[PDB]
Amino acid sequence: MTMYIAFILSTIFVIGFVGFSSKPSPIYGGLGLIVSGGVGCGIVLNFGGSFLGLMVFLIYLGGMLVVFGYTTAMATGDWVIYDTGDSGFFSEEAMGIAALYSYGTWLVIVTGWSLLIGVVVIMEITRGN
Amino acid sequence: MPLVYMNIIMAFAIALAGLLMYRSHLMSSLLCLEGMMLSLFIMSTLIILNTHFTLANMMPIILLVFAACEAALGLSLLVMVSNTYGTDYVQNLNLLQC
Amino acid sequence: MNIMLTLLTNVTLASLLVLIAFWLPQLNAYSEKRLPFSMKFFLVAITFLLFDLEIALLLPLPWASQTNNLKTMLTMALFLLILLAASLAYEWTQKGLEW
Amino acid sequence: PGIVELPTLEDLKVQEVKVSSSVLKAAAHHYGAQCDKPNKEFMLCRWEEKDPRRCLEEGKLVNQCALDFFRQIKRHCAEPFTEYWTCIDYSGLQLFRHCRKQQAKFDECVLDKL
Amino acid sequence: MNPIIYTTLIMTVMSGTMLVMISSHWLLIWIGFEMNLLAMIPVLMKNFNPRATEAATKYFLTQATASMMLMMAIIINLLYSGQWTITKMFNPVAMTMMTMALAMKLGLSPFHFWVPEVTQGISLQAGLLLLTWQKLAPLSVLCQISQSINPNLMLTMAMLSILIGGWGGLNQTQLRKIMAYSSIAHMGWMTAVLPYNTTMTILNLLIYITMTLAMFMLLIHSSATTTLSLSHTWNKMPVITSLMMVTLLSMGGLPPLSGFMPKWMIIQEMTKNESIIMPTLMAMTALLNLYFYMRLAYSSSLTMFPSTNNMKMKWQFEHTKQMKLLPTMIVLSTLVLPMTPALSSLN
Amino acid sequence: MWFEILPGIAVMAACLFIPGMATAHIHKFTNGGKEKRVAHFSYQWNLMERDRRISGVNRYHVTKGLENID
Amino acid sequence: PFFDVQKRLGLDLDRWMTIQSAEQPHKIPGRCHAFEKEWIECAHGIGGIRAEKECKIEFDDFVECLLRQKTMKRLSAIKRQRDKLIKEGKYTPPPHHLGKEDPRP
Amino acid sequence: MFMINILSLIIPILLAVAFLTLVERKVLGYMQLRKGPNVVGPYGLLQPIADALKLFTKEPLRPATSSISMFIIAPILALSLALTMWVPLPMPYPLINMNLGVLFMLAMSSLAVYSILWSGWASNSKYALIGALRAVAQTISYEVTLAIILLSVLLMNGSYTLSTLITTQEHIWMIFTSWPLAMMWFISTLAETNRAPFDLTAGPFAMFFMAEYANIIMMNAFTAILFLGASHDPHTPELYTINFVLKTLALTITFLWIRASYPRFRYDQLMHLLWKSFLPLTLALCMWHISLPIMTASIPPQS
Amino acid sequence: AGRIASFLKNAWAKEPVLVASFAIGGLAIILPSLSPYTNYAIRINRATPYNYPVPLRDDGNMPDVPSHPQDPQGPSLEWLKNL
Amino acid sequence: LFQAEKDRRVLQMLRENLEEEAIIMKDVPDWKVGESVFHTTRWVTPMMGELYGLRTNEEILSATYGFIWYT
Ligand SMILES: CCCCCCCCCCCCCCCCC[C@@H](O)O[C@H](CO[C@H](O)CCCCCCCCCCCCCCC)COP(=O)(O)OCC[N+](C)(C)C
Ligand SMILES: CCCCCCCC/C=C\CCCCCCCC(=O)O[C@H](COC(=O)CCCCCCC/C=C/CCCCCCCC)COP(=O)(O)OCCN
Repeated sequence: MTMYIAFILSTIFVIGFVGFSSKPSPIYGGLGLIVSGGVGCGIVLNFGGSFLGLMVFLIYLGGMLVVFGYTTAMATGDWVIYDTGDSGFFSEEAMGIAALYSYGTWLVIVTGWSLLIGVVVIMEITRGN
Repeated sequence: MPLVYMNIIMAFAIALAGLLMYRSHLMSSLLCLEGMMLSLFIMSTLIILNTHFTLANMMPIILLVFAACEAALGLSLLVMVSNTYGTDYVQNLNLLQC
Repeated sequence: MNIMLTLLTNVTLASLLVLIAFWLPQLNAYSEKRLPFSMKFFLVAITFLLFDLEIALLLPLPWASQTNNLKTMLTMALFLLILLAASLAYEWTQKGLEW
Repeated sequence: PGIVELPTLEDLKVQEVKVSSSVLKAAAHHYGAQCDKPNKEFMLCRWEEKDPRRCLEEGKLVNQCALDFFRQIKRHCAEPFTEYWTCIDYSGLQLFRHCRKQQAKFDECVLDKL
Repeated sequence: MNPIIYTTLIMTVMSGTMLVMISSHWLLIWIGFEMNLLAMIPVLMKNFNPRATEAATKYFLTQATASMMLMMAIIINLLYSGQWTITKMFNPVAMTMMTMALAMKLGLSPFHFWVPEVTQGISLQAGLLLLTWQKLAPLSVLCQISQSINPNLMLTMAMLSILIGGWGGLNQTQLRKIMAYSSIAHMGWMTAVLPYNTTMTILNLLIYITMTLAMFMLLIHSSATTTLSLSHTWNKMPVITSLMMVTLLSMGGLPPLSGFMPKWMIIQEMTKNESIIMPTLMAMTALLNLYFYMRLAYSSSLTMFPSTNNMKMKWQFEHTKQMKLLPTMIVLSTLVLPMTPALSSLN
Repeated sequence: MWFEILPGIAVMAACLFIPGMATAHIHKFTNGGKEKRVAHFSYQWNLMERDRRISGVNRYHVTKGLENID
Repeated sequence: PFFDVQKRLGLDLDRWMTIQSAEQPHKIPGRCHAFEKEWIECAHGIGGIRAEKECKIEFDDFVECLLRQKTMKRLSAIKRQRDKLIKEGKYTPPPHHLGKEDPRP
Repeated sequence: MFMINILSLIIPILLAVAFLTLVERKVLGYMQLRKGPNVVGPYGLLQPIADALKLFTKEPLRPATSSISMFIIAPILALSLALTMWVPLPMPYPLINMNLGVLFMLAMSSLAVYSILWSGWASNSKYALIGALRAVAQTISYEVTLAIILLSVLLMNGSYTLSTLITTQEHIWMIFTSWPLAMMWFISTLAETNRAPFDLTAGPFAMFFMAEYANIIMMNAFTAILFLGASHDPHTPELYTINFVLKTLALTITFLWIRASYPRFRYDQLMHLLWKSFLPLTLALCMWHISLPIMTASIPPQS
Repeated sequence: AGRIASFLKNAWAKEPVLVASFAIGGLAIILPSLSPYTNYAIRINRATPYNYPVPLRDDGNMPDVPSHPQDPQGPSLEWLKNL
Repeated sequence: LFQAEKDRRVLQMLRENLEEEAIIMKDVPDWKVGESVFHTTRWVTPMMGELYGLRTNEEILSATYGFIWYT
């Protein structure tokens, strides 16, 4: 037991949320949120969620917080609850995620329509006049 | 219920409280919302992976997508508010009073 | 462990070599003597964010190709790409990609 | 709410198969061809009983069948099997496709002998 | 905006509400709420001005916070029971957080503060849509999970909503703020009967929606957003003022008007469950809503306020656009008391 | 002439030769003269764990041959 | 409120994702498949109220599988007593728990 | 011996980057009827060492008003990401064998823009901030099409594992299967690293320079692995290493050639290029490459 | 007839990228429904054994279920070898 | 063969843990050695902490994070 590494990861996550929850100098708040997102991604990756952790680290960090900082720039215990068996010759996470195209037709339809409406709504809101 | 889930929920509560404080900078409001969705993603992912709910692996991605879309909308709104005042201060939105 | 050690090594080497670069010329003594907020640049970032979300949706495609329900997955993947193209076309025709 | 029963340490003693995964992969096709009946009985009992404690004898039977299979290989086709599993062991993926020649030697040897 | 875009956004709002209403999976309910939230924002900003932008951003903030709380409640429920179906909540305060999220979505006290501001900022059509259609989905979810709710918290927030609406309506000269406080009080009346009978909640919702539609269409026809601006309507359209006064009396809960039907039934239902004090207090507090309705009626049609000279020119023109459903809405919000037992249709 | 560019390029080539080759040699030295075993999919990991236990020296690379079947 | 379109039309829009034991891809089982199966079978058609009073055993077993509070409590008690005896000095773990066992395939 | 492996990966890349500058100057000079540095050293071989020593012994001009925190952090992030993105690559065997290696590289490349943002915002100047905003917008714009092209190409590989790309191209290169995607990928990699014709924008400056040049070399190496598959024999990986290094050197020299051969775009011109020529073609070819294995019953194995 | 050809000829000039993209997308939509190898791909996906084949308990009334893998009855993969 | 070996190893580890619990809990008044926490008598797959709870830290780290940390 590496002194319950997940415990330290969770504590650092909470410390980061406390750090930018005071909201000092919103770029410093954003950087604290970047560190917190990195810590949470590390938590998910260490748990075993490689694909979902990489989704966090790519989408969240590289797109959403990047756009946040861009707009701001324009302005002024463990190891016990786990399993025993194996997964086969694949990862169950990848199979469940890829099931979105064979099982989740309804989810794909609603999410795609929502994203298209989001694009249209953004255009209308940012039209100005 | 292990301590990690409690830590994540405490993080979410801290983010929500910080959103409710409103020192200034509505951008910080959006930041608090995004911290809240990040905590939601992390804890939902941990719960789903742990119980081996294979079809539930869909849900976090969906959540992320939708939440990020919301952020975009919020950012747009912020710009227009700033586009009227030049700054994103909360107290500038005092025109409407109960 | 190995990935953590590799990241730690890379960060440590970069930090040490930056510090020595920043401190070697500091041992010798020398003289030691706005608003505009363009709106198109915001639309570029927002469009990038939306298209990145749709890419996130598209990502599980390499594993989606082994499901035995090939017709349905092909239909849904083509549907997602069609709506991505439709978003691009709508933003194009509404003068959203101009300078 | 009750006491869980576990078999004694003596009931779990069996002559174990002490060959590595490379040897097992090299012999796997003929092993499945020859040891099908005890393996199928064990797996049927395992999926129907849903209990490790109710399928202990069948594990001993499948171990015995594997040991007999390897004993026949050792008596008749030890050397070509040795080169075949050494080749399989070298590869980091343990791919069959890199030394079809050693596989052909081993397969013709076992076909001629047994 | 482009009429095609407006039609698409309205259809997206309605499709989000229908997705909430027809789905049995919590994630699909959250997705429907997200879709409705996304498509509602431009509708509030059809007329571009800083007031509408402020109202839209306030609404977006409140609704996004409510959605985050809803997701947290869903995830805690999943943690304590691996269920996604919308059923009994299966857990402690996870239900409390679900109730808080739905209360913020509906505008119940103590989360009532955003309703008057958003209603004042937006125009009359946007206010009509906001105060009528945006209540169906959260109320549907609450009706689905009604057996889970703790009666103490729900009844406390309902009584708070009634009290706050009654008191806050007394101080208003703007018509939109009056409508917002009326909505808050009516939602308070609606959610106090959820622990006992959801059919009564739905009946109150139908009656309130009819009355609100009639009131907003009458306000749009005589395009006034202020008490004094409304006081000039008699010099042009006295029949509009008379219909408005009758509708206001109906919204006050006076028998034999239609608006008396819900409260009556609700009170009746609450007496079957050995509850007396709360129905009494609710009636005595709705007296305040009646008072400010009656003040508006005094300023509208029972007295004739001074007019202006240019009004004469307005005498020579007729409304080009006519609302077809306005006559029906008035009759349904005024004269449907004798058809009360039809509530057995499980409306 | 143009071949005077070749020296520096050669240096680059040598610098780009070192990493990959090095890894291979290390993979030969740490994994007992064979290719390093890759473990995705959690079944190859089980195979490696079984190999580690059988050897008795707590190393997956050591291979127990038929000679150990008696 | 709830308009059960899926049952009227037989569409199955989102019922496939509601429970762990409903046709996972590649027949991958949930961690608590048996407990959830038992609890669902017991409570089918009984209704929520009678279901809540009468299927309490199966639901308690399902929750124990999901969160394992009792198992961790028992393990922690055993470990605490072991630590107490090993600090007092009257207990010595066998080589099996010290790393000196003979591992088996 | 994992520390030795990390060091033997990390040091030769830096040496390669130092010598790349000499090659870039030398290659360009001979392309312009002149020579590169040929005085400092036998053939300019000592020029990078003299450059490094002079840059490290030159005074650093700290803005005297900037945030020292981010001013120091930005080069750290740049170097860390540049050196980290080499870990996943298999030459033939990777330092770290990742299941989702390509996705990891995508995430790192997505992070790469924070250094630009922080350098611009800590520069304490409106004009440098405007330039940084332009650079960040261009980078995110082109990484969109990078990601789409990358997943379209990987649809024939069967996974995100980088090693499997060697097995996929054992008989034929990937360039023949899809050359248009390779063309757009090459242009997108040119535009990502702010290289001509897209180059619109003492110690820390050298740090950023080494980070950019290491990113250039890594991008060329990744392109060579992705589209020009080298045959790997398990019993002698040196042949694969030699072939991979030769192809990477050829691609880097091709970048130098393109820099030497063309004028530069305007900002709006490259924006239009991407958003109105690459994205539609990228989406169409993504649809084509989704449907193609299903039409031809040629789906890759791994799942 | 003539108007469509004129429009395509005008689009092939000064807008070739859009013409190529639309053609490729339309072909990607249309072709899979006409190819005969999509069923082959589905069958290939069906024949990939990811799980252990759990044996069936024999009752003497399954003439189509083999008792051993070498028995002739059961699904065959000769067609896949021929591919 | 792997399934049989897995079942045998898991059962043998559980037997060792039961023996150690019987030795340790001999003085605790209300303890019942090897008492199930479930009402059902059906076999339940043991957790990782049920097998490795009393064992040493290094092999706990192995069984928990070896596959995740193997690169
Ligand atoms: C009947 C109502 C029609 C009018 C009302 C429309 C209401 C809103 C529009 C959305 C409803 C469309 C119906 C789609 C429901 C999904 C379920 C159904 O389609 O079956 C699927 C069949 O998939 C079909 O391919 C669906 C194709 C239709 C979707 C493509 C276009 C959708 C656009 C609809 C509106 C979206 C926005 C507007 C775009 C113009 C499931 O596939 P299946 O293989 O059986 O089972 C998989 C499970 N397995 C693996 C265990 C076997
Ligand atoms: C449902 C099918 C989808 C699948 C294929 C498409 C996938 C991706 C392609 C679409 C991406 C989005 C494209 C957005 C289109 C916007 C068009 C537009 O508005 O631009 C017009 C120009 O667009 C047009 O020219 C109108 C249509 C032109 C032809 C479009 C294709 C129509 C059919 C052609 C091919 C038909 C099938 C192929 C057969 C050809 C023979 C092999 C103005 O250009 P500017 O840049 O503003 O110029 C100003 C500076 N001078």
